[PDB]
Amino acid sequence: SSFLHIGDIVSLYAEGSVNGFISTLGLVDDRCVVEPAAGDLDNPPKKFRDCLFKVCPMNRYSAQKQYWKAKQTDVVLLQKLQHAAQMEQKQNDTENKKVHGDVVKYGSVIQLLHMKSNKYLTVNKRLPALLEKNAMRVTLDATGNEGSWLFIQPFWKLRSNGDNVVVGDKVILNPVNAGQPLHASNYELSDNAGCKEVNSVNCNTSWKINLFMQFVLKGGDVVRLFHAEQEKFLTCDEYKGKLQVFLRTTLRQSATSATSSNALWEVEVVHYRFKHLATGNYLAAEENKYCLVAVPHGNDIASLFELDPT
Amino acid sequence: RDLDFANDASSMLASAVEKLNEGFISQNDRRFVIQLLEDLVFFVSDVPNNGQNVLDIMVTKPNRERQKLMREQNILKQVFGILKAPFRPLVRLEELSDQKNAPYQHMFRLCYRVLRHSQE
Amino acid sequence: AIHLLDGGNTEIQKSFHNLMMSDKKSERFFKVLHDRMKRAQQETTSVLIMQPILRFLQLLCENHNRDLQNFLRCQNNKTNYNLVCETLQFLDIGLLGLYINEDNVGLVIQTLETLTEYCQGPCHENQTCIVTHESNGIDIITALILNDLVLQLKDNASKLLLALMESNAERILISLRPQELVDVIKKAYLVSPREVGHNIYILALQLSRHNKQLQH
Amino acid sequence: QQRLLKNMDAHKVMLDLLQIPYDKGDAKMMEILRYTHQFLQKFCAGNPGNQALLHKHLHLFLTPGLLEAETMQHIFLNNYQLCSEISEPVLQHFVHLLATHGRHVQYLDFLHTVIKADMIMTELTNAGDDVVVFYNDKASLAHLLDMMKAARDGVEDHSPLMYHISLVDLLAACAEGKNVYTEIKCTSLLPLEDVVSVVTHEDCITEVKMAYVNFVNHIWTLFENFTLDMARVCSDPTLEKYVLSVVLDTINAFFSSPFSENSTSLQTHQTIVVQLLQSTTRLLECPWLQQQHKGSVEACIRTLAMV
Repeated sequence: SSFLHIGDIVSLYAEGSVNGFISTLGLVDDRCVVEPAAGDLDNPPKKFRDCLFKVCPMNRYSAQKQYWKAKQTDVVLLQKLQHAAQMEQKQNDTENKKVHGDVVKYGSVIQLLHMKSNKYLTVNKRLPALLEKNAMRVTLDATGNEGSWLFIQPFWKLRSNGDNVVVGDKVILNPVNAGQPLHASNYELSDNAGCKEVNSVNCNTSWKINLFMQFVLKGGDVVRLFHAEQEKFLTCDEYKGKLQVFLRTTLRQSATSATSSNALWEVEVVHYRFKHLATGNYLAAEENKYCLVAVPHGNDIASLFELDPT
Repeated sequence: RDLDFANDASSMLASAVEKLNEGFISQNDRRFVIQLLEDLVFFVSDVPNNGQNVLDIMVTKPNRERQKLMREQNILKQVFGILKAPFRPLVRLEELSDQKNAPYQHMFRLCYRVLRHSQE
Repeated sequence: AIHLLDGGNTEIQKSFHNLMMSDKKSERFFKVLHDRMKRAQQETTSVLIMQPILRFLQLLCENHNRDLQNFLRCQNNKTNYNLVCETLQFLDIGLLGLYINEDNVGLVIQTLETLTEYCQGPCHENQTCIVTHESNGIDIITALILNDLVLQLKDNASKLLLALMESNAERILISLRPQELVDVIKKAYLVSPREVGHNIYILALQLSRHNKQLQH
Repeated sequence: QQRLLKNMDAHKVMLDLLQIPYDKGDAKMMEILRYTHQFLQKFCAGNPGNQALLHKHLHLFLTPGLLEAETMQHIFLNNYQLCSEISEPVLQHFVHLLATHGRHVQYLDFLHTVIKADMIMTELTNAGDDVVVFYNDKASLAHLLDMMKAARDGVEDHSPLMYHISLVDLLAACAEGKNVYTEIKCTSLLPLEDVVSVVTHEDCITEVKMAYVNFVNHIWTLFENFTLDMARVCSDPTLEKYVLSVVLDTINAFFSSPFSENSTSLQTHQTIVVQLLQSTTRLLECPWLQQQHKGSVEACIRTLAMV
């Protein structure tokens, strides 16, 4: 429990009227719902990166709002409006950079943006909900019009107003502009398997942001294994039309700068297990005397590998 | 995040290429293709998603790792395959700008712009 | 029994001790205490009986009357009905600022005072019992110090922890972070808060006698 | 009026008349005693002072009889403090009177009223099956079926079916909370399989079905019975309210609360939890879908059709 420094990866495994992890299908899917069966707060599910939520300062889009209104509907003042909008955008970027690491001042106004969406989660003020009969729409906006960010309501109601919110403390997404805080879509979603959208209404449950990990060492994290023997890392390539694991012979002098994107490896624990994040398969070894290969997944017991202490 | 986005984009592009080479894509399919193209353009440019015109991308320096991944991850191959299939004959390049094939022309232009950005 | 001991009258304390030693009803007496002292731990009007019970126990152990303290810890009886452990755990029964309010502050002050009078005299066994207890109560005392009547709670917790180290410091230091201790001391400088801060400062010196970083 | 009567102290005269010798054998004496008991009950209204005054002379009013039982029941109808301090001797006397006389609805009703304001449940467990008898045996099942057939026109309100209903109500009241002892005793005396066989049976009556549901490999198969009992009224004066009053709530808890550590199960669960509330979709949005029915509509169109 510590002050929620702005900018840290966040996540709200809601445990109100229902329990589930709040996220979206990703890509262009314009809907934010929960996945009760996907995972648990105490039992995090796979694809942990899907929960990446960066905390950013409230967006300022006054000149941006004026420019949008002008675009919707003069020409002479358009250049001045564009210049003012550019200045406002620069100011907004500066403000967002300033709050980096800022403690969660109970009652302060911030926003949470999904890394996959790379946009601020906002609520459609004058828009009905996609499914709920008597609710409003909400999606992820690329930039936002000051409605992207909302207030943090101390659902615990213990931390002092303005106090640095303890990470994991009971909080709710109080609607700054709408006034109706986040409400779990109890609707029995059929189109989306295990779907429970988030609306802007007056409810009695919410979720609290949880800080992510800024990665006898780190466990379930995706890192790269560089073989000091070869002074490089063992990546995977589509050689001869088939996936093959080999040490890349990079023609770049800077060995440490060889971020080929094929060095994606995930580590698991049991009582490590290596998963080839480059192709989504799992590494393994077989006969040649022996050679390394990739299989669909590490579920097979044969996928075991040994890490030796320095 | 960029790697995950690239993997998702590769899967979506493979599906879209298969659908296009197979048969027509409904209005929902066309909208999905347009959204995929927009997401790819945004990721490649790396610039904030402002109200700038789609074919108005001007960045200082693209993400070298992102560009390398896109080239290796068949993203460029995906764009090339989309371009090849759209002509083969799915589109004759003559009935464009006739108020009927406008979405296809817009998608082709977006793909070309994304390829050019990747060629930065 | 509470008005018979007002001011810690020693003679009536001795009379209670002699009655409980001689009269065979001892094991039953403590029962109706322990039973009523185990009717609020599980519950969390019983609290309005707990408060008199704790005032009464403190009065029996008042004035450093060690023999009563041992009789209230072990009793040298066939079956022992411990009450220092029970009151410690009941006190155990910073996610507490919402659970100590205008209806549970007098009771907690009574509980801390009771835990003090049991071992304020150098009753080594009872201090060991309070510290070597598997209920974290030693941790809740720290939480009380760190996290108007709040001033009284802080002062009583400081007095209890001072009592715990007469003739333990390492165990206490595990809970309270010395930097936070100095922070609360400085904040208390602004019952008046200056003396509460001063008592916390005396506790800090006593701890520093067995620590180095505090000395800095 | 009660204050004026208390000032007049007519309660003492009424008590004396009740205790006055009757010389049983004349219908006039019985009618007078019944009228006196009714008047005393009327004077035993919610006023806690009057209730305490009446209870003071409990010995005279604590006698084996229908009028006496009714007066005793009305004495502590809502007195929380008075009912809480009920001495175990009263419960023992009631149990002994029920055992001696046998099947009397008045004693069961008085016990049920007293229960709702542990000892009663313990005594009933000690009482065995003489009074609180579970018709779970196969021969008991045939007897229950015969009784239900005899109740085609209606429930006698005093026959064995009424006694069983009263016993079930008393058991539920004793274990209405989370009482481990009472719940365990009720489960021992109320096997789930018997409830599944009877309540789900076609001959099961609406009152009996409601009693069984309120009293309640069982929750994974009782969902089908509940669904069969959903559109019973839709497919009366109080038909629907017997089931929907509880049927959704606990089920929603089973779908939400951790008491059911089978959140995913066979098609009877993995599919019923996604189809059952659908058959109540019309019920959920029905023209009568207001209040508790509306609440279950919200809990079903939302949740009971999600699992």
